[PDB]
Amino acid sequence: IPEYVDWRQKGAVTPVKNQGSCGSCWAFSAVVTIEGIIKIRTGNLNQYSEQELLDCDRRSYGCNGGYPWSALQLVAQYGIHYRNTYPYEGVQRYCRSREKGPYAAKTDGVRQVQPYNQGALLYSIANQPVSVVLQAAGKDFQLYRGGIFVGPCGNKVDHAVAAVGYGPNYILIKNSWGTGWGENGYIRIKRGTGNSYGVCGLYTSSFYPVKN
Repeated sequence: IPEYVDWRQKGAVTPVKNQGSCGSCWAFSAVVTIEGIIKIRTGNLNQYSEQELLDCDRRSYGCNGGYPWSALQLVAQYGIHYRNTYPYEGVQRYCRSREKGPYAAKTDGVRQVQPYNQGALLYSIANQPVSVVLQAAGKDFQLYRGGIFVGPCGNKVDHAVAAVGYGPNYILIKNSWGTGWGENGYIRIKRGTGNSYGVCGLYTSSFYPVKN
């Protein structure tokens, strides 16, 4: 369980993206999750469509609300297309999955990490990236243009992102905003403080598919 875990230089995460004026956090976080695992075994890095997840997942409320843990489940159940055969537009619409044709990616299950346990988060993040939530409605996290976020912030979780590494002290997160935020679309939050919930409630509820 290395002292350092970066999947970027591991060839697991692709360039950064933006959800835009679309409250669709959840589908983006997922595509990165599934994505990671998909490349971890096969040795093939891919960019899947979040747009599809939006238009297809009726359980989620597309362009403004969702469950990073429906998306995944969805995929495993059905599947998910490339981000070319289903590029992101930013507006929820009619499911094209079927109309689009044969799927391209399809997992083999979804599991959740025991909330409120850093030790647990890491491990999984060590075996493969994960979808995690937190407080973004933040007025500080909103302004982050590079650094180690300690706060201030709260325990009112409401935005989903992704963890793509950690250090002895900083946890790495991929944001669904442009590369005109944090440190090039990236933000480092601090771990090991005692805060069980985890600063910004980053330890509330996390997840991930399964792959054979």
